[PDB]
Amino acid sequence: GGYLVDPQTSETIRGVLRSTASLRQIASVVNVEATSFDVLVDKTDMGS
Amino acid sequence: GWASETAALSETATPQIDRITIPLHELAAMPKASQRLLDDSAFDIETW
Repeated sequence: GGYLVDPQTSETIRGVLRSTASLRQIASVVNVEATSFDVLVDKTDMGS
Repeated sequence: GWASETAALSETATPQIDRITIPLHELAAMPKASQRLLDDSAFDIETW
């Protein structure tokens, strides 16, 4: 009399929601197809 | 034979046959390359 009443499962298995603030939103991403990426900066300025 | 004119030519030899088998082996090489290298290494490493 209990083999007749199987329960009902949810439609999708749900998970704990984790934050998605990544610092990728404010930083700059660059599409690079190579082993690495270099940047060229100026640690000093000119003279007048 | 150097057959004569009236000689009643008899049987002559026949070349015998030898069969030589060439087992046709195989020769295997298995180099391992990193997938990171094959994408970052502008020289075609596949064909190299």
